[PDB]
Amino acid sequence: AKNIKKGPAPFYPLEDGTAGEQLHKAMKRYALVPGTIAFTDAHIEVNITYAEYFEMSVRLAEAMKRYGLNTNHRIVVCSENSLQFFMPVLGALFIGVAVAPANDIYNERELLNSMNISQPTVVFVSKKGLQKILNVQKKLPIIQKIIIMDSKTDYQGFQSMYTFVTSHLPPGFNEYDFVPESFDRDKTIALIMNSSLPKGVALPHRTACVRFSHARDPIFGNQIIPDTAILSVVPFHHGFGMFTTLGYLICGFRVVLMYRFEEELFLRSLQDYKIQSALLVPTLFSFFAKSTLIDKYDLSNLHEIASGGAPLSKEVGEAVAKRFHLPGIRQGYGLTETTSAILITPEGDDKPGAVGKVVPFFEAKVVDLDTGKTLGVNQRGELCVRGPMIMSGYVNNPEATNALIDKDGWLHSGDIAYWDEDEHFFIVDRL
Ligand SMILES: Nc1ncnc2c1ncn2[C@@H]1O[C@H](COP(=O)(O)OC(=O)[C@H]2CSC(c3nc4ccc(N5CCCCCC5)cc4s3)=N2)[C@@H](O)[C@H]1O
Repeated sequence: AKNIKKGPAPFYPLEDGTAGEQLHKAMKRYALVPGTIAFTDAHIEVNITYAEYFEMSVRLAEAMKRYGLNTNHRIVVCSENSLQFFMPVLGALFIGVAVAPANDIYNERELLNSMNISQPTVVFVSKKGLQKILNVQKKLPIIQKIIIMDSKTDYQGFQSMYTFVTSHLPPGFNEYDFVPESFDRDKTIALIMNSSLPKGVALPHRTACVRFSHARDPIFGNQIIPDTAILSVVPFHHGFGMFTTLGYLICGFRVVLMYRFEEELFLRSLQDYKIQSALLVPTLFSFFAKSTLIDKYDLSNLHEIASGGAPLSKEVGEAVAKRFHLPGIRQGYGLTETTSAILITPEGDDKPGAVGKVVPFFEAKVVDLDTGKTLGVNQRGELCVRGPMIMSGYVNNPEATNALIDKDGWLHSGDIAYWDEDEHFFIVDRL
């Protein structure tokens, strides 16, 4: 067991209750401080506060409950990153309805394939995705109700979130008396995510509650510090964006988003919103390695730049760190089947080329590619991980599940890795 790498102790113990209960508890607390910003849209410059966000999510929860949705139902949220995206997401977590994020700009075909797995009864969609959802509905009439996200009034005959809510709230509904549903966090699916044809990945509420431990951890996440703002350019419909944003909400952070990358807008949003931490996909890292405009901006509040979800070379990492006058790069590794990152750069413990260390509650090992036997330091082999954020299985695909997770609960990542003397993990790119 000398060669099984173990995750440290979480700074805070893992709270009880569902992921909806934990999100509801914390967002209510932030709702009660007027003017606490939850999301800022850098394109349209509008802020929405925790009070606005909490109340509309609670209203959506109760409206979905009075409509008839329960743990036997799934919704789809199909929308690019927006101020509205997490309203139906939170509302459905509050009542144990599973949420299937759909890749907003997917062509009709991949939308159909994602949604054929997830079998949603109600679809929330932004205006520019409506016609595709309509076409998917022709082939999957289990879709019985379509709700427009970025409207206040009805749009093209369909209810908005706001008119849908007032259609089903009881008289005298009180947003601050509402109690989120209580249920078995291990068996109630919180999210159905699309795999890297893609499979549906069922994630129980428990895996998000573990993520929330990491999110608030001073070592493996962000210190809950007032007036902390994040600038994230990560799609909400994949696991990297989904569970960093849910964690930032748990921490009461200001989540500044852009859904169309622009060099000047991004750098000016870093400066004007006094971003402390910036969240990029690795191909935008490759971009800012080439940028020669960073020195024009006041990035003194910038404490970290973070990457995940795809290979990042050590050289690109160091090049970006230099461009932004930072000691290094914060990084994380995970799979959709893993909920979120299970290898994370601890704060200030950064090492170039490394993806980080095993997170609290998890264990990781490297196994020989021919045998399966546990290798020691620096030996290269397959990365295997085990912990409470592993998915419960692929949706209606038990064989693909078992190919990936053996009877003892190790997940075979299909990646080549090694850990070093200080226990940092490196992912070896096959080519
Ligand atoms: N870091 C890294 N290097 C190289 N290859 C990597 C990689 N991460 C993933 N991969 C490759 O991607 C596939 C799996 O693809 P996927 O689409 O199934 O999913 C993901 O990559 C996705 C699931 S969640 C996730 C990450 N989640 C988080 C969460 C938090 C963080 N941070 C930021 C870092 C610093 C603060 C701590 C929190 C990061 C990430 S990433 N990615 C896999 O096979 C591998 O090949």
